[PDB]
Amino acid sequence: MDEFEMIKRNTSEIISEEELREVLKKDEKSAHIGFEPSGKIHLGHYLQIKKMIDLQNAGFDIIILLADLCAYLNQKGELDEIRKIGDYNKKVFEAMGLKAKYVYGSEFQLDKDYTLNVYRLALKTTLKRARRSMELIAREDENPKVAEVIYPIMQVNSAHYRGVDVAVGGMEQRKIHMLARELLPKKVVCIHNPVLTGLDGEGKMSSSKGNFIAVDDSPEEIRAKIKKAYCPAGVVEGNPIMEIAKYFLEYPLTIKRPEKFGGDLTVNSYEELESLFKNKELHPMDLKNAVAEELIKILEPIRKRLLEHH
Amino acid sequence: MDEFEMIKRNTSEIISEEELREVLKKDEKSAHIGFEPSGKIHLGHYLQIKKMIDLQNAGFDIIILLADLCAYLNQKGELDEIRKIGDYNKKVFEAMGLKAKYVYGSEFQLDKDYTLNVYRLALKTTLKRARRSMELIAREDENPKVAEVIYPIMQVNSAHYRGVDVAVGGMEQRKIHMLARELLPKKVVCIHNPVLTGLDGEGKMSSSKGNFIAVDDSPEEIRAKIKKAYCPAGVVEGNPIMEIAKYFLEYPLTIKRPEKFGGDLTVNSYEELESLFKNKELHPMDLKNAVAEELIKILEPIRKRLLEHH
Ligand code: NA
Ligand code: NA
Repeated sequence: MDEFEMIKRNTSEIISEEELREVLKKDEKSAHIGFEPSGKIHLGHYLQIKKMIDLQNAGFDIIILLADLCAYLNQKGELDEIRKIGDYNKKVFEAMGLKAKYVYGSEFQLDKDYTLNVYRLALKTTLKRARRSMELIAREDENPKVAEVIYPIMQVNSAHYRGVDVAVGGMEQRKIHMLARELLPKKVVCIHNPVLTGLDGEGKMSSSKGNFIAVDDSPEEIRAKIKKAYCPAGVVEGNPIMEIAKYFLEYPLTIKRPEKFGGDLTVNSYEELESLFKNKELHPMDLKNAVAEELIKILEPIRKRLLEHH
Repeated sequence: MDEFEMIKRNTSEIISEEELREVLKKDEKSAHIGFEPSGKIHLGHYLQIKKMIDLQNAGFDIIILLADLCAYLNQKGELDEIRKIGDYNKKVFEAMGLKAKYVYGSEFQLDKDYTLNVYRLALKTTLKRARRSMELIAREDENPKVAEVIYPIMQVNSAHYRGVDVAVGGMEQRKIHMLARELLPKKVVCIHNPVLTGLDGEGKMSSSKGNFIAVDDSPEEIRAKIKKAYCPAGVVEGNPIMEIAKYFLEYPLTIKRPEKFGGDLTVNSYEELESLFKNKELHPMDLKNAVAEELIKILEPIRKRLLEHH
């Protein structure tokens, strides 16, 4: 498997593929991603950190941006409280076995040089484009603040200031990244990860929506979450359980079933799993049971590293 | 005449009068006003500098903000070009006989402390309120930039940062100042000057509209400007010539007329002038002639100080 294909695997898009080609040649190449500090670290975070680990294994230096100032602008509270949580997030990522450097946005986002460029970019950025870029990101507010249109230009300027080759983020970030590619002199290669569906299937997974599995959820908690989860027979799209199977499980996957229901099933790939499920040849209870047990195993080392802190 | 009434004279409003009362008590009191550097300095500028001179005579320390960064945000060009013009504006104000300290916005508007508060204020400032505050200020643009909503919070933060007691500006600034009074812990007393009508009477006077008399216009230029100016018999409102008489001329004013047209008229106050003109008892040609000659005299020392530079 290519380093390219290893990097491309399970991404929603690379902007652009030929551009990524060029970067892979280099000895020195860097990639960063920003995270607003979150009270719980969930599968969504995990998916992205897994992609950063991919990049690290292809020889990228990795920078995690602990986005205290962006979180501040996106109404997550006071900065000092925001930074404390960022520190906790850092520990979780390390328990994920990521080898990276961690930087707080505010370490550089208030330098005079950075600020001056925020204002330069603000002259090039229409209010309509700025608001369009925040539709999937901004905290819901009946009375949108000026902060909301400041956010995207912070994210763009940061890509510029730190001189990174590759920016990684969820699909919700794509309009900001297209703005960055258009407004900056050096085009940053953008890799976008899919946004996981929440457990009830009604929206995207989100640490503010209570529709996630956190990486340190107890095994009984994990089982109950999955048991309740949206998962219609034959329905793959918008199905969070199938998403967990696609994004986190390793194959071949043995699905344990009673003999009376067809006995143990061994699936060699996710594509084969998808066809079984679509054919209504694998029942949601059996899929749920396996995903839950295998996910528990996957997240075990992470929970244990966090638990040993006491 | 009160110091209060001397300060109040020819202002559109004081926010608020009782607040200004309190400030006048102090030994140390400061007032500032910001100017976007302008290629020509006109009667509009002059009116405001005259009001600053009023404040200076009531014992205020005066600060002129050479607003290079605001001008930068309001699409007036590159900063280095903006600052050069600011320097020229400074010289014109000194030739007006103003005794003040002059500061460039950018001397302090990129400090880390200032910037951080711009972001704090941006969290309190709705996009709708911010755009409403810029309706009379923003350079026309079919595609409004994020810079436009950054401007009002710069102006608000500057009032905060420099700790000024009194902010002065034209009426067009009033929504920004109300925002400042609501968002800041210390309420700044705001004094608003009327906005002069352009010479053709079709809009407000403005150095980008070519409807002004500049303080250093030649006497023949001044006469031709006035001769062409909008000035209907009996019509006071929106009449720039009457505005010049109200705001710049001293009384008693002798209006010279041929004997065949009623001979020389001596008016003791602007209110008396207004009633003469409304009654169609003073013809626009005679009013124009006098305003032009007296304005020429008024602006003479200013033109001469600038001319001696060569
Ligand atoms: Na090498
Ligand atoms: Na004293």
